[PDB]
Amino acid sequence: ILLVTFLGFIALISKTVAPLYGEMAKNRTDHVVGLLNQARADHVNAVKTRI
Amino acid sequence: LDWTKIVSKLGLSGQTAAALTSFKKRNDEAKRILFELKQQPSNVDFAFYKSTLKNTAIVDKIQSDVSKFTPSKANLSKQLNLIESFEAKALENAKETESVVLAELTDLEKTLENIESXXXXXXXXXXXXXXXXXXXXXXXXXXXX
Repeated sequence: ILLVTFLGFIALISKTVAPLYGEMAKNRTDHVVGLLNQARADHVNAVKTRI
Repeated sequence: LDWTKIVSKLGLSGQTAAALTSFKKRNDEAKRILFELKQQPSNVDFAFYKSTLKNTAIVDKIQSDVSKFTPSKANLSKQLNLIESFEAKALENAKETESVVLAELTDLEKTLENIESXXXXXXXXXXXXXXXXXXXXXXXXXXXX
């Protein structure tokens, strides 16, 4: 059972690596998209206030 | 010569609506009074008035005094109340923009070049510019309120 457990866990770790990287796009990578949208909106508000 | 730029000369407050409407009504009525009236003195037809009057030397004496000089409702430029107020208002509005409006343009140009650019060293300078940009956005809503 030791050899069968190592082969089964290797296939589950490969599928979980793509799931963990995909789920991080809505939290880790989403923070960069949210900060870029907030900086673009703040730049338009600062340009309108200066004008 | 600006209805397009003269009505939008005020800021966010609506307190200047009464002052702008009174100045535009007085300026329009000033040009209409000089154009409707004659741009000359008077006719004074003395050739047909001295020979038709019953009293002798009646129309001749009144025509010489009316063609000389008389009084009129005029004033001088001594009471320059609006002339002195134009120089004082420009010191708090036009001259005040050299340190308030000009400072916002210099801070916006430095914050845009630091946030778009070397790596960790430029991130530290962009962090301080981000705090100033966020504070300027909150102050912009308070300036219009």
